[PDB]
Amino acid sequence: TSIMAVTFKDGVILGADSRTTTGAYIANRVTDKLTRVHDKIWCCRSGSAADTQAIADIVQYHLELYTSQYGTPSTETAASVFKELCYENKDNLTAGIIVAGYDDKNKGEVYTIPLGGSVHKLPYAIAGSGSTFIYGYCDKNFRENMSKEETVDFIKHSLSQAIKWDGSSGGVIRMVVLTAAGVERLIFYPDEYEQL
Amino acid sequence: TSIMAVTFKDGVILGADSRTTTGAYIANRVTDKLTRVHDKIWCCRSGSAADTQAIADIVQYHLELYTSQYGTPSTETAASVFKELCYENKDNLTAGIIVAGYDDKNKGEVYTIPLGGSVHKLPYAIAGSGSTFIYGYCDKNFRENMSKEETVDFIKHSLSQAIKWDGSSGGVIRMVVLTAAGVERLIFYPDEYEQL
Amino acid sequence: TTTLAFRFQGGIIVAVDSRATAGNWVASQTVKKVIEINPFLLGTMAGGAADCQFWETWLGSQCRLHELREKERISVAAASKILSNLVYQYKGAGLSMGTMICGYTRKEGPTIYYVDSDGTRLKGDIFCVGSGQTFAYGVLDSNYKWDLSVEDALYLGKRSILAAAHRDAYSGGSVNLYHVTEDGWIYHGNHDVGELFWKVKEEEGSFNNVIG
Amino acid sequence: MDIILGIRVQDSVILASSKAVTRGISVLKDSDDKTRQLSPHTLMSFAGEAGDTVQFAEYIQANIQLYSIREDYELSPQAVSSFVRQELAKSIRSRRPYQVNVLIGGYDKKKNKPELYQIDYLGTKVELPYGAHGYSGFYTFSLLDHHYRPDMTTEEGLDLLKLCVQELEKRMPMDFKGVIVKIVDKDGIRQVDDF
Amino acid sequence: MDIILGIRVQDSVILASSKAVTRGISVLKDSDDKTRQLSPHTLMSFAGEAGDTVQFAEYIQANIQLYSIREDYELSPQAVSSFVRQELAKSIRSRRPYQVNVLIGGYDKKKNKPELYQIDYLGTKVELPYGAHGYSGFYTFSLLDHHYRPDMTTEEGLDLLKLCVQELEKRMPMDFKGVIVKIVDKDGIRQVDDF
Amino acid sequence: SDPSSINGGIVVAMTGKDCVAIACDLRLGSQSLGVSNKFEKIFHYGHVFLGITGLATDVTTLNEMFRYKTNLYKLKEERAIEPETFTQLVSSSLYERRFGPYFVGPVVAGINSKSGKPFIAGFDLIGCIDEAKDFIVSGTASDQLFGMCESLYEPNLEPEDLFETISQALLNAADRDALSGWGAVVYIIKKDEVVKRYLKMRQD
Amino acid sequence: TSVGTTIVGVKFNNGVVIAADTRSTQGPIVADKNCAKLHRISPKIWCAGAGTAADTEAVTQLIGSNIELHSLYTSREPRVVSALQMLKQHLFKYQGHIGAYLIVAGVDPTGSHLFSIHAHGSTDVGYYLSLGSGSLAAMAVLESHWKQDLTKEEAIKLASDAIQAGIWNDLGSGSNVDVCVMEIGKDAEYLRNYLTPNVREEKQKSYKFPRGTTAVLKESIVNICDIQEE
Amino acid sequence: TQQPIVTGTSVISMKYDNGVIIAADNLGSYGSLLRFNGVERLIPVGDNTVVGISGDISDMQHIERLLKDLVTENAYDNPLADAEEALEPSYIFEYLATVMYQRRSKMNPLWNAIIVAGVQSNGDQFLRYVNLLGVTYSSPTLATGFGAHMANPLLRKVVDRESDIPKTTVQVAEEAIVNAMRVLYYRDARSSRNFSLAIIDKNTGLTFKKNLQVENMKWDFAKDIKGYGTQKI
Amino acid sequence: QFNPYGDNGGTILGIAGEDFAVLAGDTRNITDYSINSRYEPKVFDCGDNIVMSANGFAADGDALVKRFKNSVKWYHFDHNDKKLSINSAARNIQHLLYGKRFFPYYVHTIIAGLDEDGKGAVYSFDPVGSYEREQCRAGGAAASLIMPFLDNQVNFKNQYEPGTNGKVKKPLKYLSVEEVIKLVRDSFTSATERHIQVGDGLEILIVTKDGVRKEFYELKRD
Amino acid sequence: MTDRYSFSLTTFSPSGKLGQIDYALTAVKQGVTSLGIKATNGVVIATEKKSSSPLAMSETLSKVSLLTPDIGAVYSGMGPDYRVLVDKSRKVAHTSYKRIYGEYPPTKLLVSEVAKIMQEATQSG
Ligand SMILES: [Mg+2]
Ligand SMILES: [Mg+2]
Ligand SMILES: [Mg+2]
Ligand SMILES: [Mg+2]
Ligand SMILES: [Mg+2]
Repeated sequence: TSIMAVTFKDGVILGADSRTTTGAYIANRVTDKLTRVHDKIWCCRSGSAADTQAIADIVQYHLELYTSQYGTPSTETAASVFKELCYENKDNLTAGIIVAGYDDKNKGEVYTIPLGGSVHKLPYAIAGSGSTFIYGYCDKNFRENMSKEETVDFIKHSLSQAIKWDGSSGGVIRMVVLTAAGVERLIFYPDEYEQL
Repeated sequence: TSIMAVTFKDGVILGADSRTTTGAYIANRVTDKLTRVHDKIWCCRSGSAADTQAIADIVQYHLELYTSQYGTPSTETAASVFKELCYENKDNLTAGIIVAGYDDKNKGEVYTIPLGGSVHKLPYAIAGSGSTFIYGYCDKNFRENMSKEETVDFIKHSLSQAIKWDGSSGGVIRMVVLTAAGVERLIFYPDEYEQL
Repeated sequence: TTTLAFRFQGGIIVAVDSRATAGNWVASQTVKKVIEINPFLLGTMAGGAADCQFWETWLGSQCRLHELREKERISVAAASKILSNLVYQYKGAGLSMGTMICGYTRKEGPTIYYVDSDGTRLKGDIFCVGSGQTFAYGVLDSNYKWDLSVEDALYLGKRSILAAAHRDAYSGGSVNLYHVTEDGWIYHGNHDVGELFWKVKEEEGSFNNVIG
Repeated sequence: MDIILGIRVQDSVILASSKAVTRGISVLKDSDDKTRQLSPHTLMSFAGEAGDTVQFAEYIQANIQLYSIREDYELSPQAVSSFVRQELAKSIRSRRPYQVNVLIGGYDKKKNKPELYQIDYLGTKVELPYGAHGYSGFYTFSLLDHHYRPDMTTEEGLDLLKLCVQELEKRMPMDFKGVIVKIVDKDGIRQVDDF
Repeated sequence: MDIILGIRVQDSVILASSKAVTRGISVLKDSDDKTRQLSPHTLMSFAGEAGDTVQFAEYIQANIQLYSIREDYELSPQAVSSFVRQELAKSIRSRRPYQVNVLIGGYDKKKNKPELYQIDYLGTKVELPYGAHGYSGFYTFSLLDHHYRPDMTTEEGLDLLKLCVQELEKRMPMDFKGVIVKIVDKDGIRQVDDF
Repeated sequence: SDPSSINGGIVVAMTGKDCVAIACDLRLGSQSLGVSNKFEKIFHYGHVFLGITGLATDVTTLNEMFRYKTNLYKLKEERAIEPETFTQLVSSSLYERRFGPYFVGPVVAGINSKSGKPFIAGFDLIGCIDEAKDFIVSGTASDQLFGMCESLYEPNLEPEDLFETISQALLNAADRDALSGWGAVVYIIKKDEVVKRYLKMRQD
Repeated sequence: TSVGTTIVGVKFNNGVVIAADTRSTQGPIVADKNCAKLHRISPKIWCAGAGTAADTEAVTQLIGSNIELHSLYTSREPRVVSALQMLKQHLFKYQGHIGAYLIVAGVDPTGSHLFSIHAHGSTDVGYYLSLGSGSLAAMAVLESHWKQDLTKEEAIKLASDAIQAGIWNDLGSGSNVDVCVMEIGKDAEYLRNYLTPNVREEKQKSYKFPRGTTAVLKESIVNICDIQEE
Repeated sequence: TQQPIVTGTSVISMKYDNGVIIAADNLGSYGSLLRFNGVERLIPVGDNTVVGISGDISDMQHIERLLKDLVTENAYDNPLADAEEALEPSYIFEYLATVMYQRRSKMNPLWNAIIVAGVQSNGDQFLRYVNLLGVTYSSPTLATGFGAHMANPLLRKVVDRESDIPKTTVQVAEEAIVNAMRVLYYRDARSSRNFSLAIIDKNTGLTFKKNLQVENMKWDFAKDIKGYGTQKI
Repeated sequence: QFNPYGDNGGTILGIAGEDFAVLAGDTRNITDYSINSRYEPKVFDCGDNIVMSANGFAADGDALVKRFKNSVKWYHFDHNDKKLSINSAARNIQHLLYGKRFFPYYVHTIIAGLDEDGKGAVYSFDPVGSYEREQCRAGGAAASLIMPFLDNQVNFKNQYEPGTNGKVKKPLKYLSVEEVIKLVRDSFTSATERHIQVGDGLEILIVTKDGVRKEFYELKRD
Repeated sequence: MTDRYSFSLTTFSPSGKLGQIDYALTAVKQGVTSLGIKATNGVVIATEKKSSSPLAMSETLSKVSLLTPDIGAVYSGMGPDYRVLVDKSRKVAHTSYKRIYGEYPPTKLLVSEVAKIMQEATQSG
């Protein structure tokens, strides 16, 4: 798995590959790893597919019940709910989740929750087995307040390299753009990103 | 450890960090990992320090005896001697060696010999624990037939990132330049490469 | 497996069952557990089938070489010790052997040696080896006398294997009988346990627990 | 403990049980009675893990005595054996199972028949003319298979039992210090004090 | 095998060794002689792992008999015991060590003294007034510590030995089928055929 | 150690023309030691027959459990349980012990009293139903039984022909298994008569 | 995990089709040669199961039972997403110990659906899926011949061809092909033994015995009737 | 005893009317790291044989040198080295099979699975397999690793038995091989897009194709797939 | 850790007639749940009117057959082209197998032919070389499915004469080669139905005084 | 909190009457008429849809309910009590029968289960 989320001038974009493996067998080559827990709060999942799906479903439930009572939750609040589940059940979970959301007050925010259940607010985050190969590239090429087109290129190039080197990553590059304008899904095929 | 060798227009350059650890303790922060087996055939060592030193010493002996009988050995020949030792004694060795050399007929050549004792001739090679973090960066930034200054910058930037992310790498960046003009040693200190 | 051998007035009786098993699976009901070393010497099969077969026909070769060189029949003592010294060399390697080396010579008379793959070599009057050994011992111990007739001794050995064949799940098939004399062994036939059980039950009145 | 034997003859059930109690290195006792009277015409012998054997036996005894008082009636040997089987079958899936094997020798006063039941620690019950637990059967069953008759007298049963004990004393490695022998018939339970 | 005892009295050494041979489940023999005569006035008893015991004992016997023929002379008990110790000390660091414990009872014709040597499979030698191997000492040494005198007659030694065997037969769990007793004195070696 | 092969034994069931047959050996053992030659493994509740192989304490327990349950069924339903229904009851009962199962191999055989249709079924220790048209096998010689049945069986055998087929299938399978044998019983079941036959076989 | 089975699911124009082989095994031995692996959760929601056979059957019946009660409570026809959610939350809770690997397909008022679910509780969406020991053989056929906008006839053909690949090439699979077609606005059609390419040839010999061949000790009538009157 | 470090995945192959085809991708994996992208795993021997190798790459390079040495040795004192006494596919295989079984018998295996493809002197097709255990077998289609599970089922649909071989042209066979390589690229996480393919024909000889790519891939359907169950957006 | 052994499945069957012998085996070769080959010959003509099969781990099976064939060749060289009798071949194979007693050939070996009186002969070996002459022997995966059937249909076990009710056994009448082949085919057809490793094809080698003949039959391929 | 009413609210009066049951029957008497008729090849159950308001959509209120595919129910009395009894009757047909025997309960036994639930509300705390 190769996943990332990057804040930019107009908000935040989540990116992911589409490969899921059972050993060396690709069980699904067109997986959607970008999951919606609220209208403009999404997450990227890595680790146990069963665990991360279970966690995300519980979070979506919590934020739906939050919204009915207290109105739209902040991205920080969503990250906190994720953390509570990941931390308290650390012994029985294998989940690495990046939380990304758009407020109007706070704009684009990214939180990463690694294996131990800690929380880290960052300008951008990378995770999954493929992320190891792009720490150098991403650190050298990330800038704050990029445009939408620049951020799409940054993620496309980054995940292209992660896919190239990591056998556990591959397929299509999926992206979800979170801004004031709304929610936009993007997809990029092998013939496009392999020639970069 | 973070090590690499890169061919360029005038020959080849070897690069390395200077950190050697025993667990989390840095046993030597100023190690020289660039070792001479012949006048213009050098190698970068990774894995067991005892094993790689033993192998290099035996190779240096072999190439000295080769030279006395048959004249200057090719870089391919040096790589073959390394491979013979690594392959035949694979059960008892933990050694990952990059061989780099300059001929006048063949010019700059790089051979990498990973754990199993296979040989791979490449335009450039990266190895050691820190190399994982710069596969993306190096693949995106390497060009063939670079100048001396460009290749120094490429290695300096690459090992800078490897050091930044890998706890097992650090200290100074050492380099050895192999060309027709001779053998030049370079050293770059933390205050220089950390601000890149 | 159940094997026995006992000394008596008329020589030695050797009796064995015929069943070989691999786990619960009955591989064979027609196994030969008496190894005919030569016309005068018999060995029994227990533990490893190959180990017993191989090394006891090898023993026959050593016995043949002895009598060619010394111009005299090999003693049971010497024959049994050739085998025990051989397996002792292999001790630890994983040989599996529990056998009775049986013979009848001038100097010794009827003689039985229990030989084991951990190096044991025991001379004795009655031996019983295998998964059904305890059952056969019971019948042997309560009915054995030195002054048994050849006919009664043969039956006792047959009856003792039958006892084991009935109760021990890994013994059965058929009973092989031998009588060892000074002039050599004599084979006394193959007896199916299925047919033998009913025959003995009726004639003897034993096994009242079983409906026939 | 070690050896427990049972034989059902014409008009009685005979139980033979070893006297030794061994704490690893030393024989602590050579006169131990490994049996409990459950009711006037029902006797249970037992062998298995230390402590659990007596604890189980006395627990069964207490339960059968309770039933006897409540109903003013003696349960049949079959009924007692079924109760005992259920308790062991319950025990085998417990947190810590009773590691106890038993023989139940009883005289059914209604049917005027002796009855012997063999039950192991799993709750495996069988009605038999003769039975044992552990390795005891391996040494004795070939003799019992040969000599046993359903119309044997009590004296003939004791003689066949002596032959079984003699074979045990010959071929068994352990010294079990002889056996206590008890007879269960229409008149109740009694101990043979010379064996 | 199991129990081997030794006692050195005024004018002789007495060795007592059990007769049982047990192959796990069954007692295969009850008349086994766990001893070898090394020379006319030197006897060795032995116990340990099956096969190795007899193989070692006969190997020692062959070597001492060879020495006797070569020199036309009987080695002293001390000299024989030292040879045996070295062989066991050599064996313990071998590929597969001899798992054999021995007692060496000899009468030294030069000094006119009985001598008893206890050697275990490691090559641990001690000269003793009385000794044993395995668990035998645990049951018998308190009796020997009490009654033993250096000026005992052979008959008194045999009586003290009987008391030791009786205590073994009482408290030991295993049936070792009695003991064969042999006496070593100035006239050589002889077996007590009623014990 | 393996609970399903401590005691030994086998059960086989077959369908024929307007009839079913179910058969079993009579052995109970403690591994190598033969303990009983009268341990019957086939039981019946009304007209429904149940064979059970495996751990003998569980064989006894499950018989007592299904007698218990079919007796209550009858009192409440005012009719005898049918083979199809009983099969579901056996499956339900076994699966309720999913993570602490009875170590058994049950086999159901019978004729539906209303349709007249012959019925057989088999289960694993955990409740999975095998509803074969031809035959069902169970026990420590199940491999041997599969071999015998596959070659000997043909459809629509008459009751007295089915008896020979199932008997020969059992006997020869048991004689290739150390832990099976010591006697055998065969039930021939028709819509309103059941015949029980004890077979003569080798006792080793 | 119990090894065996080839099952597939394929989406088409106006619905979805699932298919399975009919071999169930215990180790290397074939227990049943005509097993039914296509299970009904509700009239128009069907699933096929691989792994532990009792678990796939039990988990299907339980969720099927609760789905029926839910349908009655809400006065609405059951949805595939409800079956999926109830299955995954049950399986997740048991942390893989219930060895059920299912392909769930169906039609409901929302449309046609195809999901897979794995014993630990993870689920997936797709147009074509395969599960079991013969899933690689089946997926090879699916990846070679699947296209967008398949017809009903093309989907049935593709599904059964994928099962055949498992039957012939996977030792854990064999015998026959079962198919169930779920089309929008129609009754689901269960096609039991849709293909039968493995009928055993006639034997060389009849093994019917002469009557009286078997030795008998005792005969007796078994009383299956209740206690009689009078 | 060792463990494979740098590895190669599937080798696939089949017979057709006039010869054999064999193919393998150009990847050398280092666990899950797709380390080396230009590894040739099909090694021709003369003009009548191609040996395809999967598994440990260091051991593959050793075998490559053994075959090179075999050609040198055969030419020694051999006037017919390029004619009647040239190396046959059957000679090359038997030699490798001997080595593989000997190495496993010393408890020091060459950690590979090998397929020898070629055409004999009399025009007969040769296709046989050998692995680290010294196990050998022949079949109209042969494949290693993943290919055994995914390629064989597809290739067997073209040649299902011996009698299908004369009915199969080189165009149909190559098409089937190329499709199988695409399927493996979809489904094997240790595979690459780049592969080599070799045809050994009794009429046109050895045709060795390098730098081939998997093409005509279906990915468009991925755009409609959302969430893992209930998600609509 | 490296496992030097594997399991290639397969099932073989040897039956000795009055003046003939057959050795049959399926042609399917497998590892785990995959088919390696649908036709990989397993029963071999070794010369001197002897046929052999070493079923189990195919690498060891091929090695043993190869070494025995070689032993036949050298027997001719060393002993003036003397025919290797079936009993002599059997003793020779024992030594080949026992030579690797502590690192065994993981196979179950069966050879068939005629003895020196012209009567049918079958010999059966365990992995480490214990052997016996037998009338009937199945080996390999489905051996447990086939042997009970053969006990019943070849040796007439548990079969008695009608009317006598267990008092008179069914007499052991001799079977023709056509009769034996029928029983072999039905044995493998039944084994194919119930064992996953058995199928594809059946190859039978028949031995008579005239030589060695082959027959092939299709088996189900699922 | 906690339900502290652990005692029976239906009790025997001096005359032997169970007041709360009698009063429940009085509520049933006030309810809209419903009926059932059994034929040789079927059964019919019927009632009036007494609509509380003409603005109410009386099709959304089901007085006749499916319990199993072969069993139906109708009532007279308190509608809300009927609705929850239908929910319990549907569930008990599965939990105490279909999940055990793999088939739907016979009419008399489902009736028995519904009867038991109604009996318990007459004695429970
Ligand atoms: Mg650092
Ligand atoms: Mg010797
Ligand atoms: Mg000492
Ligand atoms: Mg038996
Ligand atoms: Mg198949």
